[PDB]
Amino acid sequence: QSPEALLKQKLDMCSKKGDVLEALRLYDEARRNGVQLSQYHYNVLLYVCSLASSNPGLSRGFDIFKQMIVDKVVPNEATFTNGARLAVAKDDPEMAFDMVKQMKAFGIQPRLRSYGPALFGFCRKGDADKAYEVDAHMVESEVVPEEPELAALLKVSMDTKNADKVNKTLQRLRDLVRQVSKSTQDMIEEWQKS
RNA sequence: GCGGAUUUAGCUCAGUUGGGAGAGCGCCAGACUGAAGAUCUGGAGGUCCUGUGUUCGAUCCACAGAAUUCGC
Repeated sequence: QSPEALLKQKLDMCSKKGDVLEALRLYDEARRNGVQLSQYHYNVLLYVCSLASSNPGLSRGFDIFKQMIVDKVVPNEATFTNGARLAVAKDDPEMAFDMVKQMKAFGIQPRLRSYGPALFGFCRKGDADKAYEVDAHMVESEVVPEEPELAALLKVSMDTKNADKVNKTLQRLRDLVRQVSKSTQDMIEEWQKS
């Protein structure tokens, strides 16, 4: 059995269990012995570093990120997605938005889960103008949102007293999801009677 | 036309709360035997039907299509 295969199996259990420390240790042990690190290994690595709840692997996540580009292993879509999760954990939604701008330069098509960290991060910060900048990027990427993303765009426009954006974000909300969750449903009728 | 079931090795089929899937038979070799069956050991053998998705990761989860099949 190859040491590169042995590394993947035990890295798999790290992501299954959440063992950030064993993932970080297995990676340095694999790097000391010159084990070839795959794109699969790096993304499982950046995944456990991006898990949120304080994290030890939060600061290491970018050290590992810088190592794969200098190792010149080709990134995936999950690479910049998990990289964007790292950026928003350090309270930098602009960087998470910069990660989804880089993937398009590599010919990588973003998915809905790629815009999550930047969109939700900009909405928590309150900056609606940057939230719309993310949403505009999605519609140009032909990535259609769903209720968590649309309700986030809904609230931030209500929080900034932006009645026009509330109306046409609600429009798309009415064509995309038919059964709206209770949390978002109450949010809409509170603003409609206000 | 409608609804359900099935799709995994050359054949019959397992396996399931997701992290390189096996069995039985067959095929080839070993072993054994004068020789052969049998018994036993090993090996080769896969687009896990197709597309789109969810996921860090899909044979397994979602949707659609195709084929097979049962009832209307």
